[PDB]
Amino acid sequence: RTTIFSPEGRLYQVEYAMEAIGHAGTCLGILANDGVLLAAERRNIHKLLDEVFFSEKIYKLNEDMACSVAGITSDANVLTNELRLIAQRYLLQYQEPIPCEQLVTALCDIKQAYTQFGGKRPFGVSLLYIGWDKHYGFQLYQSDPSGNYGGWKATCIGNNSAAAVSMLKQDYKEGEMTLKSALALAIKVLNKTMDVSKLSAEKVEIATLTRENGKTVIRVLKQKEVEQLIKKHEEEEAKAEREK
Amino acid sequence: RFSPYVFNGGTILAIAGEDFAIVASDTRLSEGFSIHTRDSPKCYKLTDKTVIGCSGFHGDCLTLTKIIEARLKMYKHSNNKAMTTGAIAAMLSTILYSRRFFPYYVYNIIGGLDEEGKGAVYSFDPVGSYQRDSFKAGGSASAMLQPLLDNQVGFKNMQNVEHVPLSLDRAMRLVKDVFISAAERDVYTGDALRICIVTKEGIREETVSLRKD
Amino acid sequence: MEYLIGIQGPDYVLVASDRVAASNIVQMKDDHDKMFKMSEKILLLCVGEAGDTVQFAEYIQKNVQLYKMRNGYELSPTAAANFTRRNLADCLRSRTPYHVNLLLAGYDEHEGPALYYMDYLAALAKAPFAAHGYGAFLTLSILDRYYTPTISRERAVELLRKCLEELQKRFILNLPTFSVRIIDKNGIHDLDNISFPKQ
Amino acid sequence: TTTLAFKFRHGVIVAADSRATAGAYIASQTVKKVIEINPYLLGTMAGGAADCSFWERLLARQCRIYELRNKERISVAAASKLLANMVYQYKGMGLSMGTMICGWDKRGPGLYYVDSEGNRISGATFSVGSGSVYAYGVMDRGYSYDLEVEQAYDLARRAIYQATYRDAYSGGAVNLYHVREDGWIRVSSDNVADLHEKYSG
Amino acid sequence: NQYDNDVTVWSPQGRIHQIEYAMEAVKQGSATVGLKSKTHAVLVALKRAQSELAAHQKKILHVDNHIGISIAGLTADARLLCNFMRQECLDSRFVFDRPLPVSRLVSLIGSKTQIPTQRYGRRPYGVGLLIAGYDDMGPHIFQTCPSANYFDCRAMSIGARSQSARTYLERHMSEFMECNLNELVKHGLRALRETLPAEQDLTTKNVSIGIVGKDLEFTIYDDDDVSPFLEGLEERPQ
Amino acid sequence: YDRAITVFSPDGHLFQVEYAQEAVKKGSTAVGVRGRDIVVLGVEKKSVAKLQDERTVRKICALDDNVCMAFAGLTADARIVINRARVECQSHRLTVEDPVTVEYITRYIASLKQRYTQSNGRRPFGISALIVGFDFDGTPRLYQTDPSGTYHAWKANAIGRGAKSVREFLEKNYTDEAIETDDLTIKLVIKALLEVVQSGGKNIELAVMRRDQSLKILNPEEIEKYVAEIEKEKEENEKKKQ
Amino acid sequence: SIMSYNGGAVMAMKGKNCVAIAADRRFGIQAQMVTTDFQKIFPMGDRLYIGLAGLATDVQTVAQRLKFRLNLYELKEGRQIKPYTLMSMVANLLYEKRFGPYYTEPVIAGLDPKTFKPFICSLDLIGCPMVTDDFVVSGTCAEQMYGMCESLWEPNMDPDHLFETISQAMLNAVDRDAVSGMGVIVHIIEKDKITTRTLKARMD
Amino acid sequence: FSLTTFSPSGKLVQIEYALAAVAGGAPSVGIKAANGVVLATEKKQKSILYDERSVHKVEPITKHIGLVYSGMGPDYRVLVHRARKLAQQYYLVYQEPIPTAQLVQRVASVMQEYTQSGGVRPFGVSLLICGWNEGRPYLFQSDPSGAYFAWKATAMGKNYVNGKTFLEKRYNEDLELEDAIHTAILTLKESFEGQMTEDNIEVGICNEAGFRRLTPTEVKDYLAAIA
Amino acid sequence: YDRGVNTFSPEGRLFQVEYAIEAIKLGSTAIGIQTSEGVCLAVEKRITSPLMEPSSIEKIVEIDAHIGCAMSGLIADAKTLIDKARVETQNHWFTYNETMTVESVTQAVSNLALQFMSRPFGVALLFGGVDEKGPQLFHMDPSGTFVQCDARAIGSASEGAQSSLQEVYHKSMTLKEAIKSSLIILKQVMEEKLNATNIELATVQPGQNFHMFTKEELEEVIKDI
Repeated sequence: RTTIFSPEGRLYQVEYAMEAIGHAGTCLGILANDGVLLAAERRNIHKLLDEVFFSEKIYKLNEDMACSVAGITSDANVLTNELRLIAQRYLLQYQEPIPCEQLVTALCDIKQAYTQFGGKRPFGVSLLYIGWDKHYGFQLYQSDPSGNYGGWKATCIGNNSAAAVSMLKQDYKEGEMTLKSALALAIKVLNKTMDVSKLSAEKVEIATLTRENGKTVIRVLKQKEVEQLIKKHEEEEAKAEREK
Repeated sequence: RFSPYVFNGGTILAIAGEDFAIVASDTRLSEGFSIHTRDSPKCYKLTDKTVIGCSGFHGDCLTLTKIIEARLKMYKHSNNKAMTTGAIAAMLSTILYSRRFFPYYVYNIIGGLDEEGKGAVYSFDPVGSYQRDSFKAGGSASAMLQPLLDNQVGFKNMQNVEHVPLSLDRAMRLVKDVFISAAERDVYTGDALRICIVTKEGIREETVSLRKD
Repeated sequence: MEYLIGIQGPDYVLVASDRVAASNIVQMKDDHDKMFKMSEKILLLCVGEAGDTVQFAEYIQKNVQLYKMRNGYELSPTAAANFTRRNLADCLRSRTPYHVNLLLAGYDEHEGPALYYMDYLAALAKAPFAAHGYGAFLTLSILDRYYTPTISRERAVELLRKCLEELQKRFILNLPTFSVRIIDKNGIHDLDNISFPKQ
Repeated sequence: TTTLAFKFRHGVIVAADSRATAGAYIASQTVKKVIEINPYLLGTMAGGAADCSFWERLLARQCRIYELRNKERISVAAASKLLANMVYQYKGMGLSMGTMICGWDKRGPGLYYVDSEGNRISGATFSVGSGSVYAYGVMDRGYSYDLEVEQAYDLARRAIYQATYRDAYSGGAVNLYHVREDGWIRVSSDNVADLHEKYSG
Repeated sequence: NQYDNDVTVWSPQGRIHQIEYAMEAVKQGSATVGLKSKTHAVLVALKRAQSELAAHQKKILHVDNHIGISIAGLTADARLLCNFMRQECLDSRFVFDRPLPVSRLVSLIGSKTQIPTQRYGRRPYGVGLLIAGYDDMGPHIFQTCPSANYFDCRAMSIGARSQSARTYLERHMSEFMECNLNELVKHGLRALRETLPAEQDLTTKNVSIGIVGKDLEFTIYDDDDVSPFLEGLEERPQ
Repeated sequence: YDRAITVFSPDGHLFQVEYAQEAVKKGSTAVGVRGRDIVVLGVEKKSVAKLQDERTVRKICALDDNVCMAFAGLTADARIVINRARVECQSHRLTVEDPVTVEYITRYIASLKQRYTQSNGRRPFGISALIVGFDFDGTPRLYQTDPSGTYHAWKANAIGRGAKSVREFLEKNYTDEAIETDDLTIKLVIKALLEVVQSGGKNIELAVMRRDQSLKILNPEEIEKYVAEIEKEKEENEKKKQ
Repeated sequence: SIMSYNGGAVMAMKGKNCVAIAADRRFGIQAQMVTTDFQKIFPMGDRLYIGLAGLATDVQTVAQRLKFRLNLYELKEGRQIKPYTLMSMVANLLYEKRFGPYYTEPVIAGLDPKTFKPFICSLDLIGCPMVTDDFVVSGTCAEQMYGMCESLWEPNMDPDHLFETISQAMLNAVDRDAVSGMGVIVHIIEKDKITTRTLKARMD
Repeated sequence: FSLTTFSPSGKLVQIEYALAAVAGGAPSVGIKAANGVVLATEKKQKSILYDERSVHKVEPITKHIGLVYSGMGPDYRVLVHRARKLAQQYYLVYQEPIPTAQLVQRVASVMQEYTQSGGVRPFGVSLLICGWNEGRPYLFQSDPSGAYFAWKATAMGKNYVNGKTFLEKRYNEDLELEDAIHTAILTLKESFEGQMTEDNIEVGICNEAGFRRLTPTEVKDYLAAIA
Repeated sequence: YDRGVNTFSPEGRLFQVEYAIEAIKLGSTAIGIQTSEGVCLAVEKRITSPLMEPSSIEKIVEIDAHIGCAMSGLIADAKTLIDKARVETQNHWFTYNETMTVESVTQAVSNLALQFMSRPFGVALLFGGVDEKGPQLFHMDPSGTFVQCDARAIGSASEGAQSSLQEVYHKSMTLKEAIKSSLIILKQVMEEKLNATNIELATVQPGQNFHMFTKEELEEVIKDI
């Protein structure tokens, strides 16, 4: 149980909830100067699945924020409603959008209380948050099931996160990262990590966050808009095989 | 419509001395222009050293004394001693402010002995503001008794006088003289005069008749 | 009754207030201050019932400073105004309603100066100038007469002085001395007090 | 009722009547309207005597616990705001209190007026009761922060005397106190009939 | 063996062992004796000290002007039940202005202590009481048990080594009725003495007495007020 | 009587309270030194990861103008304790207009932690806190709080991985001489943090408070200067004079 | 009266494939004007607006608490709101205070975001909707605006004429109400554009 | 055993065992044609005494939403009631009939309420929720975990794998509501251990006109491999 | 039977309550002595580092101007019970306007131990003060059992200290002599050099309030040892 320490000062339910995320789909984020994006993989791959929704794993929380999740999905549907309530409570209280760190603190204060108060299970969900505010600009955060958030410039959660992290360490070009550069890196990291090869456009989900005339924008790239990103990858690594 | 109060008459008096304390009262109980009974004393013995008088609405007079009697036993259980006059007074001050927004319509006078044998008289309002005094009157004729006590005990507006301390035999005659006169002008002051004297030897009682008109 | 006055300019917000607390007929204090410093670039001036003013204003300043502690940066004046107006309005149909008339003044690096008027019914409105009390009826005509949006600090203080001379002439109460304070990009500054040698 | 208090060079003076009244009848003329809250704090009584006494005894109960928990004597401002926030939770229910809190702390001589309505003001001169307006005049023409101690005593005594002369619900004795850095000290208890002789001829 | 760790569990033989174990906590306290004549009721206890240089534990408690108890078992249960009794008697004087009978108090005590025997999350009261009182039906001596049961008694002793006192009382019951107070107290003291070793004897320090009667409120005699009652005891050999 | 419940042991121990201190023996080292008009604490850094914004790894956290705080142990429990202390720092100015003192809020935090050792269904806060600050009368203060709800006052202390080795350092070194100026009070903390550090200087973060100033976190441009001064004063004394 | 403590005036009027909405710009206590740029029309989406006349506290409170619900709605939902449904949301919001009522009488005007047919509605302070097909009014000058819209309104009106109609009604109505005026603002909303105008009005 | 407990692998075991109770219930088919949705299931009795016109595995929630399940009928009758209440709450607030996706969300919330406390077991049912909103058909699949999936066709219960491969090899778009019923009955005929009668199955369809449970006559019509 | 406070042993015992007693011997030792001139309290501090300010180790405290406490055991239990005693002593003043006796403070503080909070308090306390009945010393135990004592020692070396007090104690002593005896006993149960920071000492006389000794007054008795 979660209200019990180990002799070595450990909390093993909090570690098992964190081990319950590698079973979930891979989701990464990439920060840039022009914007910030997310990239999830759709393990819901089947000939009879419909895909009615706008997006299955990218959830919009505010006019200036979205999130992606990995882990237990019921827990995600709980936390995504709580996030949307926190944002609107801040708006009602101040009539200004909530910054992209107060929301993460507010959700992590909920996640911390489940590791501490008797008969309830820690949320087996990690999250990534992308958003804009008038204090620090474009941001990217990463929550854990223990109630620990951290700011990042590029991170990955879920299956094969430790490999995408090593790739981003070896290909991120801080200070010179546009949004086309970030998507070109995403299509690479998400192809050198997926078990199913060739990276079908049906098997991914991408969202970009940008600004236009003092308004925030959160779009979702369509199928044909991602086919181009894929086609401009095998060409790129076919040229890195020409020089034999 | 239903008003929860009614004035049942009553008059009470207390005088303190260096080795004694008196608490007196009439015995008439009234209701408007009628008379309920002519044997209903307003004095109640609490301890061997302490006596209380109660005047006003009679239901509160009955409730409050029972509350006091139930608190004395709890004090004795917890502290293994009987209470003092000042402790009872300070406790009653809180019991009365417990009802600050629905008060006990009761005019109270405590009379007993200090912790070195001297007299002690504590007079209360219906909401618990208390005041140690040498003599105090309370009830319907309170406006009639206190001037003569101010004169014949405090020696006020009297020059070149012997400021003699009040002995018990003088105090008792004085106490009888004031009710004999309050029964002539106040219509609530009635049939008998109960007097409870407190001394180091114990507590006595005396009944003296008044006019039944 | 008590008097507040506020004036907004292109790069500043001037505010004043009387320094009088009063029992039935006598003045109990002449060194009184009705301003409450919420932040380095926000003020709150409050008038109303005796206890509601200090309780309400202390609550708001603590809940505004707690923002700075938790988050590391200030609240805007537009956000503090709506926090104040949300807490004044939740309490209105309750068992503890605050009867308080107040101004709010501040400066932000992005939006510039701001002045907000509020009534005891929690209706927020930003204006270029504003007043409270029975002196408003006299001193709002002078502001409408002589105020311009490009008014400078030195002329703003002269307009204020005229507004208070009109109180000393016509107003049925004394109001002998006044606090004066100004806000700008460099914070709050306690200007010299506009007094009147009545006695 | 009539009370007054002013703070000057050598601390705070406190004076008061001794009369209680229920309409036209004079119930008591030996009332102690200055409440010894602690050995280092003083109160006054004006309005509800039962309200003044109860809530200031409750204030004492918290001041002592403060001193025990923290091993430091409370301030005058803190002692005043305790009482104010306590009597603000009964606003409109019908309490009547007007009382000054007097004392010396690390900031200096302190004087604070607290009302059941919710006022809480710091000042150098205050008077409360029906006879307050008759004391304000004398105490205003006769004030100076550089007063001497006996002069301050005389001022307080004569202001209470002149207030008792006019007001009907004010009389009896004049009980005068003096707040210092070594605590407070009771000075006098002077009948108004005595001072009548000396201040007439 | 394994129907013992809870009071809500029966055994295959129809027994609750936690209650039987709570009854064993009365045998850990010092011995008390209770007895009654037709006019008076007496409790005599033997007090026990923790360190030699301390005061003896108080064994007899005042409940009202006509009821008093002597306790053997856990101190905390006794302190809770005494405060229950005191308020139940004050509640009777407040309403009816009469003293509460003793049968109607011990019935309430049983009704109170029956709950921990049946609901889980509460411990059975591991204290036994001997209750001496006087009402409109004469003197009474009541035993109260951790099993939520209670008995009306001519006399009784409870605590460690109380079978000796019980054996003594069982063969002198025919005298207690017409005994005066001195003889009754002496029978109690002798029954108590029968619980000691032959080494020890009764002393002012380790004897408390409680008496109630028609013209006598419940009084307690502890240290030097006991020496009248000790004078008269035959110096027993062994 | 063994692990897994806060009941007791035959020896008279509560092991779930010791196992929480064992979590405080697992975080990063955090030291604190009390001077006359400067008070300095420093905390080891958390091994940055080449793609992380370190603006959010705040180990040192202010509670009011006069009081500050540094913690070791669980990172999330720290945030709740710090917010619940920040609230009380303002509720204390509401209840009485005076500001707060260091012992008041230390006592409050310790009571909050004590409250979580009383019930099952509540887990103790797995942190300690060095709570340094100022007062009226300008008396510098330093306290240390453990999960069990115990608080003491210290001239200098340490918490985390390596506190058992920094305590010996400060035992051998802390005197009235090393608190002559502010620059000597800071060099002591630098040398103490060096005893567990990466032999760097970029793995250090120090803050200071004066009777006048508010909290002031240092930049590496001064940390490097202090560390170079300390490296020079040790190249000259320990080596070039022995 | 209550709602006359602050004043106000709101009107809505349909055309053919368009709709209008108008309000005065004054904020004042009983008889004193404080501010002349007070908001009383609030957007609730593109091609959908709402207007509020009554007690200003309740205006701001209702607008904020409705934007709360609308944002949560269109987040859970994946679609912008229809006017018929905003009407019922407001009705529920107001009937929740059936004995603590907000002192407002809203006016809604919009176009359905698929077929773009116009909609206009009115509600009372406890939420009885009123879906007319000509015009709706709420405020202190309700009779004066009924009298103008009854006489000037025509069934089919292009925006150039609808603007003139809804302006000449509002101006001549608020010019006979003492606590309404100090400016008039108008919104015209079509499938392709939203036009917004402030008008030359009396400031007495 | 316990439900508020993770395994070291990071699995919730009682949820996995509640899905095993779904995997052993009667089969249920679901197909989403272009102009409708079909729901079909096996309603077979243990004797000739059971009156089959008294209980229903196909139930309506509204005029335009309907249900089937695989697993436990007692658990089904709770979620039927809850869904019927939630639809009416939505109507009471908005005066619009609830969309088929919001009901699935609010019902998975109910299924998730029973996954987080101790002293409660999850539901032993999965659902298939058909609808017709905004001129488009819908079909979802709610699970005891609190998770839902939108399908074009699927099968739950006994032999839910071969019954799904059959649909993968024998289902496409450009169908209509009558070509899909034949396919659903053919997908049920795989597991039918006996002669399929009009009373051994139960069928419900949704379309522009709304949801309707077919009658035994209509079942016997298409049971002849007709349409 | 060992774990849980709602479980009786076959012999009718509560082992958790006894293990709460055993938590007192893990605390340093304290001594209290009655005398007709007053009461004394004397304790060891057990400083673990020279860096900690030993004045932050509250092992003797003021409950009121006429009652002082000395404790041994868990710190949290002690904080709770000391706050209880302080609050009760002032509620008594508020109601009755007099000083609570040491017996009644002890009685009221022991009533919290009678509450299964879910755990017995792991702390014993000595209460020294002056009443109408003169100087009084009391001892409270985790079982809520309290009794008047003439001399008592609690804590780690309570056995040897008690086995010495029974010899050096008589009911005729003075306070200066009892203070000397207490420190002589304290000297013998310490493997650290007795000094004016390793101990506290307090007294409560009739005509004087609670008074914790200073370094000067302490060294001026350490010298005559």
